[PDB]
Amino acid sequence: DIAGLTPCKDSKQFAKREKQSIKKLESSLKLYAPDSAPALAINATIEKTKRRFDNYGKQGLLCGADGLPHLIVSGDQRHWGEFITPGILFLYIAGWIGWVGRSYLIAIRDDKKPTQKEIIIDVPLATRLVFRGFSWPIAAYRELLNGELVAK
Amino acid sequence: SHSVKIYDTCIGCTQCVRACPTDVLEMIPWGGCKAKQIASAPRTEDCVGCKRCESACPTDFLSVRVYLWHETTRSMGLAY
Amino acid sequence: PPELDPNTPSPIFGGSTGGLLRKAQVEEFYVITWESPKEQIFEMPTGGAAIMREGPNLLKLARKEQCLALGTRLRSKYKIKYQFYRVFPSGEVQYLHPKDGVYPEKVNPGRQGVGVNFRSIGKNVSPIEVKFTGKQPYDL
Amino acid sequence: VVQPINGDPFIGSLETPVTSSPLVAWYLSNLPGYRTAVNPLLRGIEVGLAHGFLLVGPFVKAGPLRNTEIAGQAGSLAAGGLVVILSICLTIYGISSFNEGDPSTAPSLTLTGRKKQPDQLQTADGWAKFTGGFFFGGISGVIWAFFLLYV
Amino acid sequence: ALRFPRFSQGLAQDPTTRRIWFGIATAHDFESHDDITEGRLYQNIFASHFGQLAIIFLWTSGNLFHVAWQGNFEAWVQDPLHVRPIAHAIWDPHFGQPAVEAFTRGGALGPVNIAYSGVYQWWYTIGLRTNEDLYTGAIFLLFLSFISLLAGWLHLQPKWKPSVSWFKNAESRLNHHLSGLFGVSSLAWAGHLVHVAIPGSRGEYVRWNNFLSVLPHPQGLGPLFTGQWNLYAQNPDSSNHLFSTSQGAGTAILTLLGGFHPQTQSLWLTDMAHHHLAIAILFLIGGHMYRTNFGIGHSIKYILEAHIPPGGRLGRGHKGLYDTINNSIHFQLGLALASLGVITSLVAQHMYSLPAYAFIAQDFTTQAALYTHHQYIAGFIMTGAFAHGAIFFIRDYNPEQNADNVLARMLEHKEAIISHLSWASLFLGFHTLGLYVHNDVMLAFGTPEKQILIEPIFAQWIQSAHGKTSYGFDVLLSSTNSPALNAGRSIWLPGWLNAINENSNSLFLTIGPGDFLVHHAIALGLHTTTLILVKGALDARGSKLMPDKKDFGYSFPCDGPGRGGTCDISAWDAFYLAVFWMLNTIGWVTFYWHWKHITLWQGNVSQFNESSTYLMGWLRDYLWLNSSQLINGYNPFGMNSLSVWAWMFLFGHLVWATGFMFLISWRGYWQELIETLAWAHERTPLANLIRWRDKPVALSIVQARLVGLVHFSVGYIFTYAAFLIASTSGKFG
Amino acid sequence: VYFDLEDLGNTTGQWDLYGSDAPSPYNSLQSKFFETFAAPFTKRGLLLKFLILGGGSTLAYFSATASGDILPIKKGPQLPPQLGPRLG
Amino acid sequence: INLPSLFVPLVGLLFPAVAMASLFLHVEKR
Ligand code: CLA
Ligand code: CLA
Ligand code: CLA
Ligand code: CLA
Ligand code: CLA
Ligand code: CLA
Ligand code: CLA
Ligand SMILES: CC1=C(/C=C/C(C)=C/C=C/C(C)=C/C=C/C=C(C)/C=C/C=C(C)/C=C/C2=C(C)CCCC2(C)C)C(C)(C)CCC1
Ligand code: SF4
Repeated sequence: DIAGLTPCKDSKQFAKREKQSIKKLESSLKLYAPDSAPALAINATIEKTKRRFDNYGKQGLLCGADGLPHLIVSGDQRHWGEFITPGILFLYIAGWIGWVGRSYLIAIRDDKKPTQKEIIIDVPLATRLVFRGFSWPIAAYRELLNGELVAK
Repeated sequence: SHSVKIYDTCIGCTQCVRACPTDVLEMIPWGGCKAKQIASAPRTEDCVGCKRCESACPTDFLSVRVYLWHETTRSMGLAY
Repeated sequence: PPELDPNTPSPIFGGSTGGLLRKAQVEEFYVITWESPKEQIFEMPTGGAAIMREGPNLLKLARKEQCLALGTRLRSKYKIKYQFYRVFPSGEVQYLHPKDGVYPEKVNPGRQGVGVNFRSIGKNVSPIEVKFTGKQPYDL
Repeated sequence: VVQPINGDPFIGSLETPVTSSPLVAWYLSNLPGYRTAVNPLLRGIEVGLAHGFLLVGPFVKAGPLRNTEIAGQAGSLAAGGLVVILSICLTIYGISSFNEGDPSTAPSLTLTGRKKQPDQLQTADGWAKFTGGFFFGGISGVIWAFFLLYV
Repeated sequence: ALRFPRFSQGLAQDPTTRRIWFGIATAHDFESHDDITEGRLYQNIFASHFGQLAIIFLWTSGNLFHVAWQGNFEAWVQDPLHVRPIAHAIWDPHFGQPAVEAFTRGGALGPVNIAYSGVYQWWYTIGLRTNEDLYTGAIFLLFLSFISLLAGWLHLQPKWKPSVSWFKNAESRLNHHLSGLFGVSSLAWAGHLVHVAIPGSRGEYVRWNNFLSVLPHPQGLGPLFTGQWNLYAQNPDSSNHLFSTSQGAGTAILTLLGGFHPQTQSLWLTDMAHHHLAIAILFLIGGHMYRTNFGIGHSIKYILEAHIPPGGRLGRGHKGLYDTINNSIHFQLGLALASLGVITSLVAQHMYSLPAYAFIAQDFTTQAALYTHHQYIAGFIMTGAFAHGAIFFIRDYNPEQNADNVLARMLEHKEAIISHLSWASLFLGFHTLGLYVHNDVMLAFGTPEKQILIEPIFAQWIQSAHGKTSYGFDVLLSSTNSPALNAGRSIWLPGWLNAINENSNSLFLTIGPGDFLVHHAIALGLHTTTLILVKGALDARGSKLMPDKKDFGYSFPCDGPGRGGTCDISAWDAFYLAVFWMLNTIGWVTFYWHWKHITLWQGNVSQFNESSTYLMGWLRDYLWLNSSQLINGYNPFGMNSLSVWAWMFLFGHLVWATGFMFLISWRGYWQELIETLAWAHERTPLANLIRWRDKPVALSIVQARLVGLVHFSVGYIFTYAAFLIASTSGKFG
Repeated sequence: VYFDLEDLGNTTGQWDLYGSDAPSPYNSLQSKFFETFAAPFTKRGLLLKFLILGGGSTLAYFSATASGDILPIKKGPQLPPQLGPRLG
Repeated sequence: INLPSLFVPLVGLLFPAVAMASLFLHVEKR
């Protein structure tokens, strides 16, 4: 497959790793009575371990000789969940934070003593700007097109 | 000996003369600023180069400048 | 006309390890004088407390900066006036401060400018323009 | 008890029972290095005698052959070797410090303040004769300890 | 101007110990001596180069001499894979008998050091066979050392002193260096490979006494002059050739085979002969570009002046740059150091992966020392390249004669440049460290399958384009019908495809997630180190915190505690800061090289592929695992030949840690302390008699930064070299 | 009054602390022995030639003839040497 | 051994001592 890898759902070392992991937890599980709180807890970890390994197999993750998932970030369309997609989400949120942050410095920049709203948040003003971030791509592109985004 | 120089942006506020720990500087009459005085550095052989004077100076871009230079037992501040 | 230098008494001091060393015998040293209205404890610039005598007061010191530091403290705390001198190993004395009888903080006629450049600092030439001359940009 | 040095409270020192006591001032004024009017050559001979004799001890008893039969001879050679190198330090110290015409840089006054002739140890020839005595004294002092210990 | 620093009365008149220190430290900064001229500046440099050549020749001469006199070269050349090569004898009277035994190795009759420099493989590959061969080589280099001193002395005599105008004849020096220094030397070196080295590899013995009567090729020069050049490639060595024997020996002198001699695991001599001949032709043609005395050729100044984009996006382009460069020696040395730094890394990268020397590929410790030695040399050289860029900006840069040109325009937008390096460094640091820390936590929590393990797909795709099949990408030379594959099938591709797909050499090693992470660590180091250095150079003339900085020169302690504080504000301090970052970067690259190779050599790359994706893996499975033989070079039970490296290993830790003192505690603390020692000395009887001639003073602010940096760097290098050599040689990979 | 321009030596305290000008208290004939036997070593220029060359030659002799009973480095290796890690 | 026992003490004891003594006198001269 890509980069000589094989799907984690077909990988023997991946399956071995799940098995060695559950066996590790079962060595601790056998210390405690089956109704006990530690037994329930170790069992909860075990089920979560099983959910995790089946989930990685069903999502299409490729595995190396090590039996571990390896991410494909090249652009390949079978692996957009490994970089492109969470990355678009990161840039959307990161731009939201920065656009809101700039909105607040601009809103207070002509105030009397501007550093006063920088050490003591004007929370009412901020609740009014916090949702400007939802549309930062359109707002930032618009301030660009009409000389408002960068100074000369 | 260190070099000390005064530039004509000096407003004659005297703050460097008061800061100086070895009396390098003095005020002299001048017609160039409202205070009608400017600093001067006639005793730089006693100058140690602490730059207390630059710390004192109010002008955007120092009117008094200290250029550390050849060391002597006076500039090095040695008592031995 | 600079002040004189006799053999006035020194403050009351038990001695310390902070005083003159071989430099005084071989290079130079300094003496500060002053007149106090009364006996009083003050701090020696070399560490510890001494008692100055009323009237004349002579004090030998190793450095010029020690003199000015003590003298700066005499004007501020004790409101007394002071002078000091540089003494060479040949006995030659040299008056130092206040130079022209006037403390350098206050303008005084007769003083000539030393080191004054009649331009703003940012107008110094680039080092390349004074290379292979013996000058720095701040010397022109 | 603790007085200013020679009554001057502005000299950088003190006069304590360690610096100037009747027994201290006597023993220090009796060492060959404080015999200001005696021959510097004979000072160095006593100095070299005392030191070269002292140096035999640590070299022999702690050297790399301390537990062998070649012990006394090696540390003694190492002791004389230390005297040889020290005599070069004493020599170059004089060549750099004192010139062939300079007067003694020693104090010309006394504790009471009277004028005496400075210690000619602090001169070019006075140093040259002192280090010459140290070298002769140090070699024979190494041998004298080597004589008493393993002969 | 009457004592020690004869070139600086300013320092000669310093009454303190500072005079001696700075006299030493400034002796080679000619520009800052009393009454230097432009002429004297060039002349001193010129003679100083002859002295540097003399030392280089002298040094090589001793290496030859010591191998011939005390080494086992003649036994090594008869069995190169079973003889540890000897550097020189050791004679140390501090040794105990167990140290004398442990260090007696090779075929030697006494304690010796084993050579990790690779000179045996080098000298053997190029034809040296006998201790005599080595002796006359050493004598010849001794002669060259002497001649270099004769010319150095000569050209400092008034009759032979060259004029400034001669040192600035750029067009003539380039023509001569390209065609002659580079070209003819390469052509001549191919002549040596053809006449001596290649016959040596085929079990013949060609020396000055017989080389006139033996043909390098049975057809003589006939094929050369008739154009029938293929004849010289005709009958190449067999892939079963045994080096230094006639077994399977051919007669070709110029080939293009690619890949490796299968027994020696190094490049074919007939390939290297062809390479030096080919590039020679290119240098010889290229050295005819510039105008000299004959009415043809280019003016470099005119070429620069012509290269200005119509449209103005580079302002005045390159106008003025000829004299900016030709009149500034720091500009010239900056370009020299920058270029030499790139190619020193190239040497390190290419020599480990395409070794030229027979039986060096299997001398694992040598390959480790050689790669590490050049990457550290390259790092230092790169920092000097920017440091002299800074010095150029202060001493030599003329704003008015560079007005609006590409160089001035760099100063105009320094904030853009610096803040983007800052951004790139911040991006790489947050994410590279963030990713390693995530993986560590996943390992900590017993969930390694939750690591982030990004495949280096772009580089793997490049390896596949080169013909490596490991990844299934099937591109270009990995394809079956690419025109690229078809064009080279008949020539170098059979030997190349073979080498690149052999996974037990070092040609294009297989890479996975571990190689991804540390390459971004490396990009972090390159970006941050250049940030320090570019910011240092571009602010050298001035910043808003110190707009007149150019008036203070390259190195000054600071500008005092006013305006908020100004410690470490000079361009010299930016260099000083960058050295830590360069040492960091090369550390990362050399750790990586070594750990990738030691697990290769040991036969389990998987130890690296798995333990390298988190940082506990590096600490435990690289540093801690590989220290066990080294720290036992001596123990309560005895010692062995690893004793030196165990001692140097700790020595390196000690020098490094002592550096921290000069770096963390600053001057004023120490000046006051020294004063109480001045007092104590003048009040101690007997010792009163002795007096210093130089007043004791604490070191200077800048001085301490340097002394600390030097301690730090020295211990850095000695610690890692001791570890590198001991860990690799204690097992041979 | 510890200040005096005519006696700058006392003002700065240039006193001999323990220097005694008492005459030589030595065996005066031993003096004639020490003054004539230790005499050739009293020229610093010649003594430096002597200590440098005499020590250099002596150091060279002792090191050139040092027996194996003293120096392990001259005694040499006695055990048979062990091979290298890769049959080296 | 017949030459190392000569040059090792010469370059490691004599030469540095002669060099250190030489440089001490040049740096201290006036
Ligand atoms: C309004 C917030 C804001 C915005 C829009 C930016 C924007 C930028 N910064 Mg800056 N920065 C900020 C805050 C901000 N910064 C703060 C608080 C610091 C101090 C830690 C810095 C320190 C910093 C450095 C050191 C560098 C940048 C750089 C940059 C540029 C590249 C992106 C980058 O490196 O991000 C980097 C962001 C950070 C390092 C930290 C900022 C993240 C904080 C959490 C966001 C602000 C939160 C703020 C409290 C919101 C309150 C609003 C509320 C009242 C409504 C870009 C112009 C780089 C540059 O110049 O490239 C050209 C660069 O080198 N910034
Ligand atoms: C053919 C004529 C000729 C030749 C041969 C040279 C040769 C040289 N000149 Mg030049 N020069 C010439 C004409 C010539 N010049 C003319 C006409 C002028 C006046 C216009 C000058 C003016 C001049 C100046 C002013 C200076 C020189 C200098 C030098 C030396 C540079 C230092 C050095 O060794 O580089 C060696 C470089 C090479 C061998 C080229 C290789 C470089 C690559 C990067 C290395 C390749 C490494 C390779 C892989 C090695 C394998 C590994 C190895 C272990 C085997 C070199 C000897 C400098 C010097 O040192 O003066 C003493 C100097 O300051 N020249
Ligand atoms: C072609 C190579 C080359 C050349 C010709 C120069 C030439 C010059 N450089 Mg430059 N430089 C270079 C490479 C070069 N450099 C490199 C590679 C770097 C990176 C380190 C630098 C970094 C650099 C800086 C930061 C500075 C210079 C300066 C100078 C000038 C004078 C240097 C001086 O007097 O120091 C003379 C130095 C000595 C006589 C002794 C120095 C000893 C060093 C510091 C420590 C050695 C440690 C050693 C390994 C100890 C081993 C211990 C043992 C146990 C192993 C001169 C113009 C200085 C200058 O004047 O510019 C204005 C300056 O400040 N350069
Ligand atoms: C667990 C998830 C995770 C976490 C915790 C972080 C944490 C961080 N990232 Mg990262 N990143 C991630 C996932 C993550 N990243 C993914 C999946 C991607 C792929 C898209 C990236 C791509 C990425 C970039 C390209 C950058 C970061 C940056 C940052 C830092 C500040 C970002 C920020 O919001 O400041 C608050 C926001 C601001 C201060 C505004 C300025 C910064 C944002 C990113 C500008 C976005 C708009 C702009 C048009 C898009 C970039 C254009 C181009 C360069 C791509 C911070 C250390 C920034 C950084 O390293 O700065 C030095 C940065 O530039 N990250
Ligand atoms: C391991 C030690 C270490 C670390 C982590 C750094 C880190 C950094 N150095 Mg530094 N440096 C060091 C040693 C180190 N240095 C040494 C020994 C020297 C020699 C004096 C220097 C000299 C130096 C200079 C001169 C320069 C740097 C620069 C940088 C930045 C590089 C860009 C980067 O990675 O951005 C990413 C930032 C980091 C990796 C810093 C850590 C981020 C943390 C982990 C995030 C914390 C999040 C968490 C919520 C915090 C909770 C804490 C709690 C108490 C509230 C970064 C801040 C350059 C710079 O500023 O570039 C912009 C620069 O110019 N350094
Ligand atoms: C690199 C040069 C070098 C060389 C060749 C030596 C050589 C030696 N060292 Mg060493 N050493 C060196 C550097 C060197 N050192 C440095 C840099 C240090 C400081 C870290 C030391 C610290 C050191 C210690 C602490 C000791 C040695 C000792 C020894 C001796 C051990 C041999 C033995 O067992 O006999 C032992 C031999 C004797 C006890 C007597 C030998 C008599 C000598 C050879 C006569 C010298 C005569 C001559 C006038 C000396 C002046 C020469 C002058 C002109 C330069 C041997 C002579 C040991 C030693 O000599 O014991 C005292 C010892 O204890 N070394
Ligand atoms: C070129 C550098 C070089 C280096 C680093 C060494 C290193 C060494 N030699 Mg060797 N040697 C060399 C060249 C060199 N050799 C040459 C060219 C000759 C033939 C003339 C010799 C002949 C020789 C003998 C006969 C012996 C050594 C020995 C030694 C070892 C102890 C040091 C010693 O006694 O030096 C001896 C040094 C000389 C005899 C001087 C010749 C070397 C040149 C002329 C001086 C180099 C000056 C130097 C580069 C200054 C540069 C700094 C400058 C910028 C200020 C040591 C491993 C000894 C040994 O094997 O120990 C076991 C030993 O017995 N050497
Ligand atoms: C500051 C300053 C300075 C400095 C600078 C520096 C230091 C720089 C560096 C720089 C550098 C360090 C850079 C580098 C670069 C590189 C490059 C530019 C490369 C390129 C490459 C290429 C292009 C390639 C390609 C290819 C491939 C990849 C494959 C094969 C084919 C080919 C070959 C095509 C100076 C002196 C100027 C002066 C002024 C100031
Ligand atoms: S401080 Fe600046 S302005 Fe005030 S007097 Fe001195 S120089 Fe003139």
